[PDB]
Amino acid sequence: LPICPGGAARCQVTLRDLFDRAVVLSHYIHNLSSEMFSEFDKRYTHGRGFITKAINSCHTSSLATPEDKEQAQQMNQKDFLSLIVSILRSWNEPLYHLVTEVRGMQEAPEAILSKAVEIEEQTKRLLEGMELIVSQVHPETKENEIYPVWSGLPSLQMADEESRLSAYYNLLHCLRRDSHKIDNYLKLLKCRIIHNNNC
Repeated sequence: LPICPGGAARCQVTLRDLFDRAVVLSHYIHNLSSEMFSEFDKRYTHGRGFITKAINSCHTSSLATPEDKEQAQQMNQKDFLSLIVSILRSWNEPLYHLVTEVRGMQEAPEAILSKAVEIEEQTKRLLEGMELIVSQVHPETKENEIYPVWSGLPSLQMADEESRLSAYYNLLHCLRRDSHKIDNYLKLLKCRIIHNNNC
């Protein structure tokens, strides 16, 4: 039978194809959060002396994510698919503010904005790759897209460089580690998604 009868805008998609793109797409955000934050850390917090505190609030940490690889094996449930959606959506808002404040930042107008505008867009792409993957791996899932909330950056007019820096230091830094976590799950899921030998 024809792969795509006539011409459907939706047409059919191979779970492996989108999953493979979603697995690699997660690495792209890693570079964005890594370089986008590093360009900021070395620009506004260049050896500031106060950003050396081990700070990793990570609002998504509250999500029921796997504590370690051993627990992830113990999980083996739809929670993995739900956790990815919660993490990617949780950063959809925080990235919006980073782009708005950076857009008006004379010190960071297009430099950091270039990564901030593309980092918020790729994060949503993983969402679609995941929503079809979760809907294909677990057809029972009707529409699961619950994510944490946001309680940081109460006011973005903080002109203080030391205070405002914390505003993005907490977000951009956790944005990187979390982007890796979202990327890590696609790698583990690959083991039972396309090839038994992987991860």
